[PDB]
Amino acid sequence: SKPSKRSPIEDLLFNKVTLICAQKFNGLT
Amino acid sequence: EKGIYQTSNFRVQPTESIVRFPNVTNLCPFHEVFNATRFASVYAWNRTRISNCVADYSVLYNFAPFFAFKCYGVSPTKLNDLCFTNVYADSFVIKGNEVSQIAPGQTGNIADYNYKLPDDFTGCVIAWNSNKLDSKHSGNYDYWYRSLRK
Amino acid sequence: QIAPGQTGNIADYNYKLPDDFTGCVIAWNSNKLDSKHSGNYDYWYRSLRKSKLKPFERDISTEIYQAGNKPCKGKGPNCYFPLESYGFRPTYGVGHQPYR
Amino acid sequence: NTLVKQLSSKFGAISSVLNDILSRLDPPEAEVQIDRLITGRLQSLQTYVT
Amino acid sequence: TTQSYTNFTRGVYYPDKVFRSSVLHLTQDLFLPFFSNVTWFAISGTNGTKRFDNPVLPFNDGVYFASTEKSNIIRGWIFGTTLDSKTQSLLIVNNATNVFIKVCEFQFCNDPMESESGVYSSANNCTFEYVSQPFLMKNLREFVFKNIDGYFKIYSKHTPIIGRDFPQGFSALEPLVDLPIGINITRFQTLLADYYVGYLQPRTFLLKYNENGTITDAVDCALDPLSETKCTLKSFTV
Amino acid sequence: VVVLSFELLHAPATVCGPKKSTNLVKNKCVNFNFNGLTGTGVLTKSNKKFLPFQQFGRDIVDTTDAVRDPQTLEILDITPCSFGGVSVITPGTNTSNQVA
Ligand SMILES: *[C@@H]1O[C@H](CO)[C@@H](O[C@@H]2O[C@H](CO)[C@@H](O)[C@H](O)[C@H]2NC(C)=O)[C@H](O)[C@H]1NC(C)=O
Ligand SMILES: *[C@@H]1O[C@H](CO)[C@@H](O)[C@H](O)[C@H]1NC(C)=O
Ligand SMILES: *[C@@H]1O[C@H](CO)[C@@H](O)[C@H](O)[C@H]1NC(C)=O
Ligand SMILES: *[C@@H]1O[C@H](CO)[C@@H](O)[C@H](O)[C@H]1NC(C)=O
Ligand SMILES: *[C@@H]1O[C@H](CO)[C@@H](O)[C@H](O)[C@H]1NC(C)=O
Repeated sequence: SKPSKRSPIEDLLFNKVTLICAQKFNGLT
Repeated sequence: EKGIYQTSNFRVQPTESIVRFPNVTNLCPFHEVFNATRFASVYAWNRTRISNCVADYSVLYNFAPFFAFKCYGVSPTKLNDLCFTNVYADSFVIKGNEVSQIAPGQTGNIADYNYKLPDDFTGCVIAWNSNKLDSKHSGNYDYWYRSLRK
Repeated sequence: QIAPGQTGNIADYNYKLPDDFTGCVIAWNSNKLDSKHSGNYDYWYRSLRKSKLKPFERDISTEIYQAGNKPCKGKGPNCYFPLESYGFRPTYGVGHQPYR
Repeated sequence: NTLVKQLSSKFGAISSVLNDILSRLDPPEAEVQIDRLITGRLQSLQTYVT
Repeated sequence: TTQSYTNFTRGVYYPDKVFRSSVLHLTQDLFLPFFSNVTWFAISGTNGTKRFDNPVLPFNDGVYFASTEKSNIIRGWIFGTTLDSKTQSLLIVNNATNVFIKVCEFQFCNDPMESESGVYSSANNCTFEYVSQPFLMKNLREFVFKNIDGYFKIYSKHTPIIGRDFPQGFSALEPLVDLPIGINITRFQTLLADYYVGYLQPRTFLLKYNENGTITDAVDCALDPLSETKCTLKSFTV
Repeated sequence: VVVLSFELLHAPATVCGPKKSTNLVKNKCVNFNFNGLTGTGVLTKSNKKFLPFQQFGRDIVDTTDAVRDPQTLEILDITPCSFGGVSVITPGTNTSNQVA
């Protein structure tokens, strides 16, 4: 049922860990 | 060889240069010195201080045709970069054979007995004919100058 | 002003050395040859110019340059000719003496 | 975050902005100030990569 | 007379004119240290309300000034090198219509129920003049007066309170005026016609900015081991 | 005659130089100079609310990302102009000279 067929545990792991170059765009990509 | 290689960097170049600085919002009061009902005598110059203001130098060239417009410290085209600190505007009526004596490096009775400028001088001396305003057929005897000094 | 990276009336309009410069600048003070009371042929300066001189660029052309808001020709006190040559008398000091 | 922050340092230079160095100073002094900034930024990149 | 020194956490001002949103900014500037000894002068402090004597306090790299005066007894501030009419001094006077900031060689006229007389009615060699709406017009009327590289910088905040002279909350002062005065400003005399004076020192502060560019809190990095930890971590939560 | 004497002092003023502005162009990659702040970027209408006192905005790092227009007092965001690396996909020159 998820937009990405991840397990409940995988979905938790992805939610618990945290083309517009919003950060440090000073020659660094 | 077959593969993907990083060779350079794309950059989008600017197409215009935008210089936004505040509404100018002031004129240094230079016009009011040149444009006056009466000017001072040569012996006693009338000094007006101009400071804490922004100066439009086009008002000098647009005031009148000039007898002499010579800037010594700063080229006449380089006057627009700034007026450090404050500037003094000395306003007086002088004769045509006396105007040529008010400059760095000059000598003569008007420079020596009425008012001298330094030889190491930063500034500009501007002169124009005022025969239309100062001369009279009865004779203008209101202006004075010193001919003899100790 | 005869040095790399300098500014002034000479470095800006008469003679300029490049910032990357190899060589020697020799200044010889000889008043007995180049200083006369009536004036000295060897002096010349640029007054006004449209732009700054490039290294070793030799600008030997003249036309009236107007500092005001209107065209004019020859009106020295109102507008200036590129030549503003000044002379030198033996009575003037070291900063004004001619140097070769 | 540190590497970008290093762009604000002077490393002995008059200012961290190359345009201010070029606008305020003559060419050879500006070149000295730029080399001071180049040394600082290049050292910062070498630190980041190491 | 002059009252016992008090302990304040006030005197924080925006160090520059840069907008910051939801960040903690660690900056080194001249600030009133938290819990520093601030002298409380109790109208006229040591002197009485009808006495012409004045502390004429020295100013060390800028001061924090505050006073709650419903009657506007304090009218202005004079800053200068010698305060003797022999050199230039900066006269700031609020006449309830406009505030006049002048730099002149002012003569001292023995300026002051609620008696009034002319104040600095005689001066010469004037070099600077500025006029704006009044600085002050039950408000605490907090000010910071700083003098750096010839520029005389005034910051202020006006918040009301009745029950206590100082609210318990935190607010930062905003720049009010920044003038190219040039005066040395070694020392200063308060002009009356009840105030607190503290002194700024070089300190590093961690300033908490809101979503909008306003400072909502601050940590004095040398006040306490916990404050120092907050500053080294750049967080208000450790 | 009016003599304009320019006094050279240490005082902080030195104020009279006029400043010539240009028109404001938004949503394009331009060079800019706002009250002495210079850079290159794309200026767009901002939703940031600067205090009447504030003139510039910054990121968690010191990169400037907003300015107050000195004449309109509008707050504009500064977006860096597009930049990025380029990679070339090659089948190999012993197969084809076509690349992506
Ligand atoms: C920041 O400033 C704004 C405007 O002054 C404050 O007002 C709120 O702005 C948001 C914007 O989406 C609105 O949705 C709210 O309804 C506004 N509130 C009110 C009472 O008008 C905003 O509150 C300020 N932020 C902080 C943290 O103080
Ligand atoms: C590219 O821009 C368009 C709008 O111009 C947007 O819809 C699209 O999503 C963008 N590309 C990506 C990868 O998001
Ligand atoms: C600190 O200030 C509080 C009031 O905010 C006061 O009650 C307390 O006694 C003060 N402490 C000292 C040491 O002055
Ligand atoms: C403060 O005033 C004294 C008066 O004698 C003066 O000598 C001193 O130079 C002043 N301060 C500064 C920073 O000049
Ligand atoms: C500048 O002048 C324009 C009108 O020409 C006005 O709309 C604008 O608000 C002015 N800005 C300032 C800062 O005075």
